Amino acid sequence: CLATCAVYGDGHYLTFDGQSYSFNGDCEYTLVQNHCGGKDSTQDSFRVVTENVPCGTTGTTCSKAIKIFLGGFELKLSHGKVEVIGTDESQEVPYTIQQMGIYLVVDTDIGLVLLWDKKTSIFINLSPEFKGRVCGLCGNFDDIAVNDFATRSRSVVGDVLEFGNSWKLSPSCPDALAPKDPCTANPFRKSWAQKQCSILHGPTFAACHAHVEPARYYEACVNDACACDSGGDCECFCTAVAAYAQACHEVGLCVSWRTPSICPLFCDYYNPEGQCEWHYQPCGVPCLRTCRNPRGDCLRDVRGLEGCYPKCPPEAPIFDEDKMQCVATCP
Amino acid sequence: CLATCAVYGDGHYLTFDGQSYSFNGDCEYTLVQNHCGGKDSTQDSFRVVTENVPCGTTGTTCSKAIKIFLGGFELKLSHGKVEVIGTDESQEVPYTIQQMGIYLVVDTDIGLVLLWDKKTSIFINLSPEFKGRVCGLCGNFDDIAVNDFATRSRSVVGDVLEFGNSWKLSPSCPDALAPKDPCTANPFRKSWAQKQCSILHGPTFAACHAHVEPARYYEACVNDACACDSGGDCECFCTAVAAYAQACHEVGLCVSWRTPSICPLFCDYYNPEGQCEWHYQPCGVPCLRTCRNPRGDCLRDVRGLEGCYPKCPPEAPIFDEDKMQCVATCP
Ligand SMILES: [Ca+2]
Ligand SMILES: [Ca+2]
Repeated sequence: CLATCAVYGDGHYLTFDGQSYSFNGDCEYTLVQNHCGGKDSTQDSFRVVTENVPCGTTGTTCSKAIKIFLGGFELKLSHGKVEVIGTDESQEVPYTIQQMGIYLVVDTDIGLVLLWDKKTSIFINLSPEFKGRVCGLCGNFDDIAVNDFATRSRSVVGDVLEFGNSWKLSPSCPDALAPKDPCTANPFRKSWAQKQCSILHGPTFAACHAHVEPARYYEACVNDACACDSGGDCECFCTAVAAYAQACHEVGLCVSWRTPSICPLFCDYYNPEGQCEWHYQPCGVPCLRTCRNPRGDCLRDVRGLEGCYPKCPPEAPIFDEDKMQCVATCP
Repeated sequence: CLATCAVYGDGHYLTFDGQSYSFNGDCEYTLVQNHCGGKDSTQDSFRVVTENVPCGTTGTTCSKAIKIFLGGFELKLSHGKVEVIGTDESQEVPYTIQQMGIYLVVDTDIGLVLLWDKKTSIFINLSPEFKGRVCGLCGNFDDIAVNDFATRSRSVVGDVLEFGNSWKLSPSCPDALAPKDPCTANPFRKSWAQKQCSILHGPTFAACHAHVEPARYYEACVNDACACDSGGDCECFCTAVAAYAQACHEVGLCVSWRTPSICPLFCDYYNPEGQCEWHYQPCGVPCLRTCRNPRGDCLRDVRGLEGCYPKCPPEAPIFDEDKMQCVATCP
């Protein structure tokens, strides 16, 4: 299969091999890099970087915008939209923008796909052909967890703070420091945080409990809820729960955890007047007939997307994907 | 028409005549009382009381449960459910429980109807025949705003704190004090609070701006968002916005303010598998054919309810109102 590097919440990271760590810093860092040391192995260089800003009062940092550089093309992901800056007249545009469920998906011919929740999280999937050829925060794709702490010089350092700060992009940006305990800083929020995050240990995720241990995700939920004290704590809780749900869906199990009282969705909003063709799919539709993807072609490469999806009627089965309405014929 | 006494948020009150004031207290208080001084004017006594608990750290108090006493019948409204305690074998049950939209509606033959949002708010509508015969926090229904501060002894006192504390139900409960400024107490939340509550001054409520001045509601939204720092600030903001929306709907204007990113609803959750018969009605359906209310009878006495409503198909047009599904025939 394809390994996944996941970044979400307040500095929560998961390497391709499987190593997990927490690191926060008000700077710009590189997640995945190509051709480390300038070794152009007959492949175009691709680089993914992230920008972190201090959110909250404890000192935690959360991702704000993501910049993608590949083949001379620069893309900006901020405020829930895509902005193109670096344009190359020659060659051909290698990225395709597609909105599926609640995630923004970008596909590249080189084999790199990214999933964006448009608020804080980001998921990276890499083709197996790039094994042992990438460097960055996600670590080398050598399937070895212990040696994922290379500090930009092919040297493993046990200090997670030093490893994280070695990949900073701005030389003038300040060095990171050891974070404090958000729950200790804000004791009065601990009860509400525990009550909200107890759903992870509830019967809803009983099936996924055996496959994936939720202790780390539960701790992340508690810490984020404790720290998300600057407004919109519901967003922090929903992002943590959605990250755990996506992790569960990656294995293959499907869980329908969303309720009208817990992180609700408004699929009916997109429904046109007098018609109802939108529903919430927890597993997600495998393949949908669109103008860009006809009925014959499905392209079910990525699985694990959730959100509102249009259920076109037997008449006009193909979805426009541009006007947000079922169309009889795609031009 | 019928005057409305509205209680919502952190001690926000609106008298029947129109007087507005703010008062918070960790005690039990009587909203509307009947037969003041024991004057049984050939009418059964009805009494509505509320219980307030300290929510947050600033010191603000919000309603938790509501108890209704009338004709020897006692009802409890807590945890989003109705519990019956006082049961009278003789006579007949005078209250009917009906769930419409997002509000819980109780109807009485005497002419008293209450709307409950199940979280913090409560709306009281009184028949004009009870003019000048009721006492309590809502004040006498004499259509005079200046003399609404009777301190349980037919004496008007300019001290709002004294007027509020004169109606306490527990003699041993402590006296209330002057509240502080939540935004001053929590300065870092002011920017987010203002950004969220700025929707009131936006173009969405332009039509209602002329009829109703939103300055008081804007201040209430800002104060509640500043004080709602113990978790679930989104609930506080949504309750304030919904209170303003109900106030707008009382005049007659209809506003569709809910968006998937601002206080969303999950009407699709109640939809059975393979069927879609639920939609969000901002104005609210005037009358719906139910088992208790057939097609011939509409009973459009109360207007201004919003939430998810079932749109039954031409087949099985009457709604069950008990099994949450359209039924062909009501037994
Ligand atoms: Ca490694
Ligand atoms: Ca009066």
